[PDB]
Amino acid sequence: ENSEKIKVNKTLPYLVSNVIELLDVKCAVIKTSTRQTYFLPVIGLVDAEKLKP
Amino acid sequence: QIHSRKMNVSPDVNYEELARCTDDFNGAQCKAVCVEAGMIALRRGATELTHEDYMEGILEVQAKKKANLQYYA
Amino acid sequence: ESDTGLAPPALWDLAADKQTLQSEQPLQVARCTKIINADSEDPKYIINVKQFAKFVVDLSDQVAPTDIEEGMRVGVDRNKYQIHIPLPPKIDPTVTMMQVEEKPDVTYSDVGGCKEQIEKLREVVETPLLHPERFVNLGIEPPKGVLLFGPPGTGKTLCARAVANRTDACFIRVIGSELVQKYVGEGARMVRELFEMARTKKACLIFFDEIDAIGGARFDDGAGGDNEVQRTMLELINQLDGFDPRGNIKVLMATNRPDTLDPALMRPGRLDRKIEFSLPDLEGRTHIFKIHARSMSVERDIRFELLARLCPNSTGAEIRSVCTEAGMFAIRARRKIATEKDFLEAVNKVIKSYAK
Repeated sequence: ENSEKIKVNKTLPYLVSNVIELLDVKCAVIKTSTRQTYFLPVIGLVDAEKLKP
Repeated sequence: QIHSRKMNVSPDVNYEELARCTDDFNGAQCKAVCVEAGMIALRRGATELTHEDYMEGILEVQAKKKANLQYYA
Repeated sequence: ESDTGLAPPALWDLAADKQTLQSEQPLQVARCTKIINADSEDPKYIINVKQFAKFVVDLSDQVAPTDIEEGMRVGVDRNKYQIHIPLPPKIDPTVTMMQVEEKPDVTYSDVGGCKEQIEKLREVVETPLLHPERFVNLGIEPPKGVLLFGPPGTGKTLCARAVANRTDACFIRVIGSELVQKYVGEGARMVRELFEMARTKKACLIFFDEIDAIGGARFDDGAGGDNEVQRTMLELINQLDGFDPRGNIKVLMATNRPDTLDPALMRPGRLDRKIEFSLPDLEGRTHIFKIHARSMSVERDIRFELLARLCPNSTGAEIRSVCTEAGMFAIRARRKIATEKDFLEAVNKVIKSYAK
């Protein structure tokens, strides 16, 4: 039911960006392709230890 | 001999005469004579090659560089 | 008052009642973008707006994922950004506009003196079209592309026309700057369109004039934001080989600059033979004087050797310029024919002003 629910919320149209950094007090800074900077508490479906700026 | 392998060549071609007459050439220039000597044979319509073709192929490369500087006796 | 696109009601009066309402709510609105790349077995297409962002969207079920390539103006939804029916740039007859197939008004005797390269152009053009026998029996593949290079206006256009009226079948001249377009990926479609619709008919000749513009110039060293000449150049070297399994149609290029030289073109299978043009010794010059005097009113008691002796280094556009200038000397007075001394001033006017 969860893998169903992840699939339904999984839309197709995506947006490219650029990873700036990574923190823990997990936390990652996103700079999009519209020159817009963002920040999250939690990254998402991929881990924190498999990415890089 | 390698570049002439892919074409129809009469087997009466001495490589002593070829190695003797070829001086200061490289692989590009030895190929270039072998292309020209075949096309010279294409002009007269023969299906074979001789030492005469390659001597004409050699002379066609530099196109007979000779200027008599006329100072020198 | 204003106009705002009006007309008297006799043609749009019946159009304006219920057809406008069916072009609003059923008929949607799409946008155009560009296609960067693609993926295999799954679309996942990356699309840029160049003004908004780069989007990763999917095509609709109205089109098949067959003709959607990199660099095509496609229809984009407003909500889901889905790819609607793509749109072509220009339709239809852009090949006939450069393929006139018309008998040109050039005598075969219009190029005299450098007959050696004309016989070379006789062998390369005419013999694999009509005498393909000695090529089979001996075992040399016939060449199918020759680059021309040297001083400008030496007779490049003259010799390329000398083979044009020689067989009189499907002559195609390509302007080198005509393929320099504004849109991203415009000529490479036209190069696909030229190559397919020329391989349908046999005995056809295609000439590339001034390949300094698109035929492998600087491959990509000055255009670092547009990348159009290179993509067209990569496409034409791609479509020339591979998509030519033992063809019949010959492709010739000409350049002024002997620098814009691709070694990938001189790979055997694209371009093999070097034919350049050189300056006339004495007689090829005097022949051109005999060409550009017979059409005008000159004296029948003057010679042309003496004029060519005054011109060591000269091309046919220069020789044509002297005849026009010596033409104007006869018009300066009330002379209805041309005398020798008007030619002598025109030599001294053209040469001894800037050349030497």
